[PDB]
Amino acid sequence: QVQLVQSGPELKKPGETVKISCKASGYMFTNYGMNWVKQAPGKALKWMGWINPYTGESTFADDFKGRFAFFLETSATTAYLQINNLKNEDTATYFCARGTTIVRAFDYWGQGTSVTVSSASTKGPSVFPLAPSSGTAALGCLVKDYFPEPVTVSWNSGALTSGVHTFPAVLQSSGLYSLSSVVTVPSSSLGTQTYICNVNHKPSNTKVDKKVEP
Amino acid sequence: ELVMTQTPLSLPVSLGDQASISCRSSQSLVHSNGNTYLHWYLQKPGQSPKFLIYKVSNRFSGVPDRFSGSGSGTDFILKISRVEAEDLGVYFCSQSTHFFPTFGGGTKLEIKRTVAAPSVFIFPPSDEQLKSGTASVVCLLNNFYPREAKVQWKVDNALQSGNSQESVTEQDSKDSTYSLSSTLTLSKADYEKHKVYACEVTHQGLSSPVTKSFNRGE
Ligand SMILES: COC(=O)COC(=O)N[C@]12CC[C@H](CC1)[C@H]1C(=O)N(c3ccc(N)cc3)C(=O)[C@H]12
Repeated sequence: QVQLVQSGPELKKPGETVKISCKASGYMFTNYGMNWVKQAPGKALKWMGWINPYTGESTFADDFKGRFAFFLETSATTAYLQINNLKNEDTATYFCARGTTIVRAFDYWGQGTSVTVSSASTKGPSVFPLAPSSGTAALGCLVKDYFPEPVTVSWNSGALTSGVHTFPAVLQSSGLYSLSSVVTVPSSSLGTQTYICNVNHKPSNTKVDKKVEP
Repeated sequence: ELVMTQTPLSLPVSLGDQASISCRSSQSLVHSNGNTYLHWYLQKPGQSPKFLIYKVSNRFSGVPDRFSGSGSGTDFILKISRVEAEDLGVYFCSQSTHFFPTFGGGTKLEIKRTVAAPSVFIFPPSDEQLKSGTASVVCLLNNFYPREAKVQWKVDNALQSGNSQESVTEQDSKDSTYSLSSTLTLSKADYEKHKVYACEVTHQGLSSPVTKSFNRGE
C-alpha cells in the first residue's frame, strides 16, 4: 500500500528555515513524481512544485520560485521541502502528494505538516479533567493555553474512538489556544472502565495523560 | 495563468438526493495529445485530500459508483447521485493539462437532515485548575441539527456577556449532526463570588429552552 508519512508540526521564527520530510513507502520511489501542495487555514490548495526522482529535477509554480527547494533521499525513499527566510504568509499546512504521471494526477497524499511562523515562543498546554456527574454520561479533557496549533488528543491510547468530539481550538484574549475533547459513554461503565485522555503538543514536547474520574 | 472556478461555494443537499458541482476553466483543458486532464479530489475535515475522479469521468479505485464526472473543454460537472452522510467535505477540481497545475477554490458539500435536539451537559471547573488560579466552566451541546444555537450563561441568575467562547465541530460523518461547547472563563476569584452556574440552550429541536446548572462545591 502506498503510504506518504510526513514529519510533525513546526513553529519557526520569521526569517528562519524549515525542512519538512515526507517518507514514502509501498512502491518504487523513483518512478513517480513527488509534488508539494500548500494549504492555508481555510484556503484552496496550491500547487507549489514537484521533483522528479528519476532525473533529480525540480519545477516550481510562479509563486514559489526563490525561497523554496525540494530534496531527495532515494535510498531512504524520503522527499523534502525546504523553505528559506520564513514569512508569516508561509504559515500553512503542506502536503506531499505522489504524481501518477501516466494520467498526471496526485493519487496519494501525505497527512500534511502544519508550519506556524511566529515571533512568539511556544507554550505547552495545561490539561484539566471535565468530570461526569449525575444511561449516557459525558466526560472530557480541557486543553488550555497553548501555542501554536495543533495538539493531538486521543482517549485510552487511541483504543476509544466512538462518541468523541475534539473541538476546534479557540483563541482567548491572551493570544493562546484552548480546546476541549469530550466523549459520551454508558453511565454504567463509569465504575468499571477507566478513561485517560492523551494530549500531545509536539512544538513544546508536552505529552500528558490525564485520568478522568467522577 | 489558469483560473478554475467552482460553483457553488457551499452545496446543501439532502440524504439521497443528487448533488451537482460545476467547474469551469478560463481556457480549454483538452491536451494537444487528445486527453483532458481534469481531476477531482475530496478533502474531509482535518484530512488530506483523496483522489476521486481522473480524466473527467473515470472513478479512482475504491470510489463508489454514485460519483460521476462529466463535461468537456472548459466546463465540467461532478455528480453525486443519491447522497450519503459520508460524502461530506470539500470537493476540488484540478487541471494538469497546462503547466502549472491548478485547483479550483473548492465546494463544501453540506448535508441537510431533520432537526435533532441537543443533549446538554455542564462541567464545573476542576480542583487542579482552581488551584492553578483560573476557573473554566464548560457547557456541552451534543448531536444537534441544525447548527445555529443560542447558549446563554447565567451566574446566580445574572446574564453574562463577552466572557465565554463557542466552538463547533464539523458535521458528523455518520449522522450529520453537530456538537458545540460553550466555555465560561473566569478568574478563580470571580468564580467563588457566586454559587449557581447555569447554561440555557435555545434550539430548533427544543420546544422550550433547556437549562443545565450546578452550585459550587458539588
Ligand atoms: C511547459 O510546461 C512546463 O514548463 C513544465 O511542465 C510540468 O512540469 N508539468 C507537470 C504536468 C503534470 C504534473 C505537474 C506539472 C507533472 C507530470 O506528471 N508531468 C509529466 C508530463 C509528461 C510525462 N511524460 C511525465 C510527467 C509533468 O511534466 C509535470
